[PDB]
Amino acid sequence: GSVVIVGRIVLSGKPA
Amino acid sequence: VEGEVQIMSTATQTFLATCINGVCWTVYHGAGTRTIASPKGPVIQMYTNVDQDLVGWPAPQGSRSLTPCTCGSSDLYLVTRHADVIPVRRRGDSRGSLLSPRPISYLKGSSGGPLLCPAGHAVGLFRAAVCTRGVAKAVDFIPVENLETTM
Ligand SMILES: [Zn+2]
Repeated sequence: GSVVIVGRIVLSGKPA
Repeated sequence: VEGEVQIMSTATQTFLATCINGVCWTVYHGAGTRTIASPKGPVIQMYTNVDQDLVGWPAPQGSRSLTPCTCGSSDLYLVTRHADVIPVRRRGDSRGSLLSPRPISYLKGSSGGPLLCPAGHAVGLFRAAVCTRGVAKAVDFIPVENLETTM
């Protein structure tokens, strides 16, 4: 099996 | 918008990884020698350092790198897979104590996450919870110099 990415954290809190 | 920290999954396990100096790092005891998924198929580890419980991949798309701490402080902050920020006093090279101990379940699935200095730079990766009767009072972590030397 492979490791998958299921989400992300941005430290600064920067909004899209 | 990019993230320094990725929430990751395996079939049996769930953990974090932290991007630093262009490498995406996490704990061996989570990822093993496993590859990382990408839209072009699996990517192989660039680093595997069982001695230190550390593996690295190339930084994924949608990621940002953390700067290593040159700053020195012993006031650390551990970021969990829910984006909670947990204050931790640094004791030794690879040890630190929670200012407010927590049930161990609160740290669950967060190994591979970053310990940050006051400037938000990388001090180490959260390695393991030191428990007493279910309460986590301290944490082991992989110092960031271990990453730098591995490179
Ligand atoms: Zn610092």
